[PDB]
Amino acid sequence: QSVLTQPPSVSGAPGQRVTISCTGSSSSIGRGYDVHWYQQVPGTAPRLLIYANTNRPSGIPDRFSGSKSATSASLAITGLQAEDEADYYCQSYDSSMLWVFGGGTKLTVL
Amino acid sequence: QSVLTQPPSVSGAPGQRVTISCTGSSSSIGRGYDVHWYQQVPGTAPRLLIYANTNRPSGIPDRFSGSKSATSASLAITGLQAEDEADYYCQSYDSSMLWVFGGGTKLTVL
Amino acid sequence: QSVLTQPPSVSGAPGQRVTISCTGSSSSIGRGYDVHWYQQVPGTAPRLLIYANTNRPSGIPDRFSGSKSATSASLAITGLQAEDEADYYCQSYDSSMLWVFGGGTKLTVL
Amino acid sequence: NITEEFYQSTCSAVSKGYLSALRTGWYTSVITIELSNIKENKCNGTDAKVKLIKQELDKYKNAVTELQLLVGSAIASGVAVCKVLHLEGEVNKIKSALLSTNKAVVSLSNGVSVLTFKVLDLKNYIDKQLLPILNKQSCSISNIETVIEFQQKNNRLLEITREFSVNAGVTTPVSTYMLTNSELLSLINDMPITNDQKKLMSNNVQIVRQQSYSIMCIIKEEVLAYVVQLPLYGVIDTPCWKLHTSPLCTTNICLTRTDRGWYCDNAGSVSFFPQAETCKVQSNRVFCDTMNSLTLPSEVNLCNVDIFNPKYDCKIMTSKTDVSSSVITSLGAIVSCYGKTKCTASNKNRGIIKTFSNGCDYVSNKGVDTVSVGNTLYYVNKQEGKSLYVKGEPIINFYDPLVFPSDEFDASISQVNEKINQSLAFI
Amino acid sequence: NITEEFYQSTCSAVSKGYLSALRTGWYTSVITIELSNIKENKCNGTDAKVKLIKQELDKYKNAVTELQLLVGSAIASGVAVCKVLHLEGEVNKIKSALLSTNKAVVSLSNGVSVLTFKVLDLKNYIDKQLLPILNKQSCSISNIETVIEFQQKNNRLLEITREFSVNAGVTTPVSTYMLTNSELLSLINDMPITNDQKKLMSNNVQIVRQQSYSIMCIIKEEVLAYVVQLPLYGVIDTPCWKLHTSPLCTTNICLTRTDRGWYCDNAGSVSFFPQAETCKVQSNRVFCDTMNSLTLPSEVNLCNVDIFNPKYDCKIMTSKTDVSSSVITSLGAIVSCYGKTKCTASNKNRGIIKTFSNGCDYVSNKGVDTVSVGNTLYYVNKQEGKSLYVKGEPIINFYDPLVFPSDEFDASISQVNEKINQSLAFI
Amino acid sequence: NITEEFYQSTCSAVSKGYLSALRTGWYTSVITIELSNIKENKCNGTDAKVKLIKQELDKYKNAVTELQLLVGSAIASGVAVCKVLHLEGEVNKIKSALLSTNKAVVSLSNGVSVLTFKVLDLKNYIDKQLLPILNKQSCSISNIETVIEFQQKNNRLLEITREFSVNAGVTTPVSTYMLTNSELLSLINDMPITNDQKKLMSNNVQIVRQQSYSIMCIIKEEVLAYVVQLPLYGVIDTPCWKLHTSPLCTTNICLTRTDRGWYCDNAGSVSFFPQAETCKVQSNRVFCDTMNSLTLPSEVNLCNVDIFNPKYDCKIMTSKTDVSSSVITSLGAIVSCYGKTKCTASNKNRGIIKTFSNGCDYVSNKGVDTVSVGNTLYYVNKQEGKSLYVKGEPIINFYDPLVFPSDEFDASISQVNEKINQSLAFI
Amino acid sequence: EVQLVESGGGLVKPGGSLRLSCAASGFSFSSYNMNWVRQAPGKGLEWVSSITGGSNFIDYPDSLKGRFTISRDNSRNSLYLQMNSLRAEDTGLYYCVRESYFGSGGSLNWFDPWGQGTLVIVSS
Amino acid sequence: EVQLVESGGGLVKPGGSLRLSCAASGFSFSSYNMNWVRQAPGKGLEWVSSITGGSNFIDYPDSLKGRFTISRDNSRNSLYLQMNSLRAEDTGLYYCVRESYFGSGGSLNWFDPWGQGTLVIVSS
Amino acid sequence: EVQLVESGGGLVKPGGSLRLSCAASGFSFSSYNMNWVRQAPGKGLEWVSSITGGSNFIDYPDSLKGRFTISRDNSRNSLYLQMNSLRAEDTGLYYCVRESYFGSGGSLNWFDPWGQGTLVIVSS
Repeated sequence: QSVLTQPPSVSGAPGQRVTISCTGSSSSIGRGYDVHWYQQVPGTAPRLLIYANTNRPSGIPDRFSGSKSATSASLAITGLQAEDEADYYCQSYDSSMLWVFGGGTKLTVL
Repeated sequence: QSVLTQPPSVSGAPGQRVTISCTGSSSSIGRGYDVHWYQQVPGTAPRLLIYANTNRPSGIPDRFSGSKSATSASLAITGLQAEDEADYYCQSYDSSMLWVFGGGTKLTVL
Repeated sequence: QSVLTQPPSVSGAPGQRVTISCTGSSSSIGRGYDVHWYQQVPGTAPRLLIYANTNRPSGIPDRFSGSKSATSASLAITGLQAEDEADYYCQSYDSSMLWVFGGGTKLTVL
Repeated sequence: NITEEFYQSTCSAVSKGYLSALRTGWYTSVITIELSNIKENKCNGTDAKVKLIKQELDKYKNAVTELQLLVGSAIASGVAVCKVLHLEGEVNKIKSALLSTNKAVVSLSNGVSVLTFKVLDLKNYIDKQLLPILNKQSCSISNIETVIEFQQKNNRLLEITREFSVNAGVTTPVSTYMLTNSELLSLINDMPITNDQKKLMSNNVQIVRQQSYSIMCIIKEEVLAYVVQLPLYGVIDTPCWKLHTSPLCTTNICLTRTDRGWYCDNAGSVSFFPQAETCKVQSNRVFCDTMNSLTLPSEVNLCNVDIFNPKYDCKIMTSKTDVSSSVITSLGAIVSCYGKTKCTASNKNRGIIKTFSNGCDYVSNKGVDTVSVGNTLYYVNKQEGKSLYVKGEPIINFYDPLVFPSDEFDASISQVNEKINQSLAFI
Repeated sequence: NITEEFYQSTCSAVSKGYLSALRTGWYTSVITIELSNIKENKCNGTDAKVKLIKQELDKYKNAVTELQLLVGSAIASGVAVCKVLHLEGEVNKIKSALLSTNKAVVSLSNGVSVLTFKVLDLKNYIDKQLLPILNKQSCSISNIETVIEFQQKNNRLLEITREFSVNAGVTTPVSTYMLTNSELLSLINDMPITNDQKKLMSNNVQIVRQQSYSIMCIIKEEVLAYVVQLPLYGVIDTPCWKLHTSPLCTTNICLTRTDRGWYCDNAGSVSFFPQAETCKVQSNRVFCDTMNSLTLPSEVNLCNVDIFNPKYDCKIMTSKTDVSSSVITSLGAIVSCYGKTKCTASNKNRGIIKTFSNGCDYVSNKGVDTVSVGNTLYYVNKQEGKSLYVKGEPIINFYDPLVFPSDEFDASISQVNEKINQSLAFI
Repeated sequence: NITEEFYQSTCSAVSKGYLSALRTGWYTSVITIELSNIKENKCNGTDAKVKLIKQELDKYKNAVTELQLLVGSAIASGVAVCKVLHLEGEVNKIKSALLSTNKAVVSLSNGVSVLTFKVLDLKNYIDKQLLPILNKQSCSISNIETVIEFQQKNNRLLEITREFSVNAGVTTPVSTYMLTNSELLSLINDMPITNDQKKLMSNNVQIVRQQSYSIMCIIKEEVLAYVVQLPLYGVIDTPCWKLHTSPLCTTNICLTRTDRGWYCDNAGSVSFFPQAETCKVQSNRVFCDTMNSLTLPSEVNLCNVDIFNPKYDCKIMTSKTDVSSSVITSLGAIVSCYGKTKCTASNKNRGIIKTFSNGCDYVSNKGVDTVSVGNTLYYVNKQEGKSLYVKGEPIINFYDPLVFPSDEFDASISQVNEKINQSLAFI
Repeated sequence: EVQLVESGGGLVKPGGSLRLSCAASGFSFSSYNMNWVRQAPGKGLEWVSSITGGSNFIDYPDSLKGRFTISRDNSRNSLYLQMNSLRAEDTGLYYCVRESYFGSGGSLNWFDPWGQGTLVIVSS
Repeated sequence: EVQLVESGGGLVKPGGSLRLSCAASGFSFSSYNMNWVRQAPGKGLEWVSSITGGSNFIDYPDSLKGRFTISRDNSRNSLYLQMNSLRAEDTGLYYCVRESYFGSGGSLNWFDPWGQGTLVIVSS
Repeated sequence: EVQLVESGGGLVKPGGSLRLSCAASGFSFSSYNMNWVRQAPGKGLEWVSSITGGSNFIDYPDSLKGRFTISRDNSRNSLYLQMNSLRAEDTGLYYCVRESYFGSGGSLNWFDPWGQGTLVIVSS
């Protein structure tokens, strides 16, 4: 049981865009904290993917995007490839639980 | 019927000083707005003679003078000549009538 | 009868330190005005010895010292010599008597 | 509307479309408060209501005792009119003038006519509703409402006394205690000025207070009179433009235009205000004062469109200060980014949208909302307007950083050119 | 703890051990007051209580009428959110949101989410405890307590109106009238920020007020809403050090380091605040704002330990101004004594304890309490800390007073050296 | 009387005849307010009077809770005495000192003796006139006068708390809330100083407040004590003169004397105040502070009568800034008019009486009342005094505009001469 | 070289509409105010209309309020006066006069450059 | 070249005590915040401890409050976490992660340089 | 080189009037205060009169108030004391002493340059 919710798994074909949702309550994503989207390839330490809910760190391909609206945020991957299969975690804050982190979205390539 | 009162006509001889009065009410010369003295030779557009109630524009002979006191203003011409015969108008403001202008003083040389 | 009290006379031997006291009331040394110590050799005008209750003017030997505490001031002479026999006056202010001056301490060498 | 242009040739922005309101004159009005003279309360008792009345009257006495203890010059007119008031036989004229109504126009010994308003009527309440109502035989007041009303009528004098004691005789801005809004508006609508200036200044009483001064004048003869120094706007509705400059450097030598501030048209010349605190902008007006201004010929406008003009050489600052910085002008932002510092412009929802390179650049407020330089975060103005970006070449690229006089503070363009020519002739 | 060092090589002191709190962001909250619309009192009478009520309600009407008459930019965010509020269909959302409780989080048209607090409930008192209680048939109120309570509930609006009229729409600091301490603390504890920043900003409400702005926003539709612009501290707990400099002269030419002020660590760079009024120190923190700051590479620290370093040249001012002066740094004092002036350091009880010679010298606050230069008396800070005095030779003695360029204002060490080399090559 | 002279040789005016009052020392007094500790009201009821009492006592509790949340240095002495007060066993000494009367002189641990006043007696009213009078059995107060009196005695603490929260612990000037006039005068008449300084500082409480500081010190153990930092005028009745300078240019090169400000005699030297805001003039005194002053040898007076003296070279600024400007000195005005700008001096009734030519000129206040430069309007001071006009030949004409170093900011006369000589020797 | 040349006057029947134009040259037109003033044949002067530089401070006297509309086009330095519903008055010379400040504050300043005037006649 | 290398993990019986160390190099440690975050095997992430640069703003979640004590020593750029009274949870990877600001104000900034992780196992 | 030379003393019958002058040289007189102090033969000192630089802060003790009038003329650097209605006291040496500040604030400063003194004798 996590403060934020996330789909257990999403799927797609190469060259297809996939959207991953991050939904939270009022003492959550609401009030406009942020989302941070983290990537984890198994056997490797987690890596920052999207910060400040829309921007992108240097060294990350431009095909990724992130956005937020009202109480829900989205991470969109355009042109799916075999290297993008991983665990994706959405992050925000909580006035009564502090750093929350997501439940983990397992994205795989068909 | 004008807000300000002016003598209908004044007369004099060459080399004689003539005084023209400009009298008004409280919402008039009073409260210290200003008085401006304008000259009009017939067949010619009106010309500024005295501004800020005492000073003199460039190109006007120094024989003219102007002053104000309490609720009455005066314009004095020293050394009258044939060229000064004209219509003289005294001007001020009014809180309920705006720019007033005078009734016109006809000055002629005997 | 002076505002401040001073010993009528103090005595000592050459090479011996002597302490002279200056005691006063609340509207006196108290409230921290200051004390000033003046020297007078008979037949000569008075000379400043200690000012600002601890410091020393130029041209005065370093063997002299002054201090104050609570409501009492002290002047200490170290290494007494024949030239220091004189009248010593302690000075301060008074809210109801202004400049007070002392009663005069007669210091002599045995 | 407000229109902004950005010249990249000198890295300078101009914001035009503003209108003018210049504080050109001072008008002095005499605000009088009719106090009352009372020695002491004859009656005495253990009643609590009379104790409250005694405390309030004692505070009133202390307040009236307090007032007996009290480039260019901004308070010269007020000081002059106070000197006139101190002359014998003048206070009585004012006191006998506004006796039937609390509005009069009076002529003093110096011949200057001033407006007098009786803003408070404390004497009538003290001498006609407190002493006769208070029955000295019983020394008791039936209704506490009288005391509550006294506390509601004596506050104004206490606040005036407090402000004058804090500010040591001269105060600014004129607060609501010292001049109520209805009174200020009536005085504005009766001041000796044109109806044009009375319509711009009635709607902007929020700034007339900030640009007015008030001075204690007299307490003699049971009349507390103080002079309120209102501004007289002699220049209205002339075009004005703001000029902003940013450092411009090679990718080093830096040349910054050194005439930032406001410009206004004034009788065929240009009134130049270098100080930013001097001018205030309500919607599209500049409420500046000429006391902190310079007069320039009407060719400084040519500086904005041609840095190398021959009619009015501009002013520059030459230095090797290679530091990144930004200027948040109206309708946009100028960013000069140098060295290794990272400079970006970020939208509210689209995040970083630009990756500013080395040099001087400009971003309008259409879309761009925040500007990050290093880590400093600036917010751009969101005023609606039209922006124009004229391309060109930086002036510093024309010079050569070998004989560059990187020591001056502000000489001119022509002086820098002649120094360069002298240095070239030396070799 | 706070530790001070004094380099005699350049006559400069560094005070380290401070912590940081940088104002990096702005947050906009909408404080709303629910007013009431009333036309006039239907009843009329000679009762004094109804007269007090009429006067108070007339003052309320005048107050509500008054509010209808109303580098970088410090109020850009508040102006943007006010422009958002002016958009149609937005005030109703705020009014209907905080209808059940006086705390809401609302999303506006621009998409920015803001906090809304209803700090006052004047409408309920006016329309549900004054009109129905006041019996218009008799036009009398039985208890004066109702009037006294009205005077105790209407003061807030009067003070807000007075402050807004005095300051012309924008005010700082946010006074207790415009935002009570309990309300400010609740807004702090509900603002969208980390718990780390909510524990440094709850204990320092004394400085949040000074660094906050408040601007009048809207009066339309019986809701007086104004925007309070609180700061968001994005940089917390990074080391900071203050750098003080004093003139250094031979026994002439004077060389003064010209980078006085605060330095703080910030994301691998150094944020430099030259203005002393920019930063405030409560106990060991610096509550600065980045709007008045520069960004420098993290080699300016090497200027303090090696004036002739090759990685980041320092900044100096060279002039022949031979005037004695002192700088009262924390934990001690720097005294530069030149000419015939007498400079001393005096204890409270032991009087003069030093006889400062010509040149630059430094005295810790351990023992030394007052410093006299000429006749000017300075008091040194009594903050407890450790002082260190590193000996050396003055840099100015290394130069020669024959080709010295005693005209610059602030170029660099490297520029001065290259000018000296050019002058030497000329001969 | 005040006498003004105008030297046309350097285009500079000197205004002499003033007297001195220099802020040389700081004195620290401890103002104590005796608060009371109350937990809550035991009784509860629907009575409105008890509701008013509860609201007032809750505001008192909030106020007492608020106070628990709280070059040279101007507040060093107050910080030192507050550090002394924080020492254990010191607050009790003060509290037991002024128990029988509200005036004491106490000696603290550091040995410094300070004056203590008990300015408020809120504890006695709260614990001896509210709790016993309030009958908890009925929870009702018979007379509303008690509540009205409480509102008239609890205002002072609320205002002190508000000022301390707004100003963040340190405030200036001290207002009437924080120190009433009667108490300020009593503290002045009991401060440890000479009767000479107590007669100059009693009549000028309007300026003692402006130059005083107040610092929050302690709230612990039901005693709200704060330190008021009054000034001690160590220099009184010494002659002072003000020096005004205006640009002086050929008809170009401009040389302006760059030592504007106040000069005062001080123990055989000259204390120089460049800042105009530093000094204040009541009638003919200068209430300056030495913290913002320089010490100069007593030969700077020779600069005013001989610009080319060999004992103390003056300071000048050389630049090609050819802009007309005026300086409104006391008893007259200086105008520097160049280019095509029109400069005039106008009487109140006789209008324009002068036609100022190119160069520097001076007009006394006898007759001349307004000065117009370009369009900027300045009002001259109307202080009565004697003016003298010494004729001469402008210094700038002696130089030659061919080797003129029009780049310096402020070096000296001698430095400019030696640079000219070096330039001549180069050719 | 301040030139104020105005035209557009001609015979109009009573109750008709008319427009008068005024062109200004030789000075910065955008900063000086403008006025229209009448002079009936053989009668005294009488102020008619005012306007400021920014075109947003209109002013008329009480007698002629709501009938005369004044509008200045700043682009080509032009002034226009539109008269509707003429009466037996309003006949005579019309002057387009520049209200010129810089005579200190002094409220009413000093209108200097009177034009030669346009003759407007109303009759049947 | 931001290197976060951490160690100290090993098998510990339930109810035991443990210490984990983390060394940071290649950046100014004294200005960046530190955090310790868990990842149970096959489960989601879960924040565990926070600390700021000045070592005087400690932070823990509600579940682990009072048990885990964090402490950063700035002298040799070290971070330590002391674990007392272990339970069936807390097993998995521990990451010593630098909380890095400069992403504007933006509250939660962007923890970039995650360490490789230390495997801490509790069992009998 | 601070020289304070005082003169004007001589024998005067009881109830007579007298004037004493003091000339100061070698220092800026206009900024330093002046005092007159007594010393009866064989008795202690006793302050008598004070004056400041601007001649507008006069000061006397309670006993001698209203009798001794002090006036400093700044033009030729002179000090004068006028004695009226002499009594059996006031006989002895009179010193014209410069009150000199610059010993910090310190209220009472340090009167340094005592003159040689003038002998005034009252008797029949």
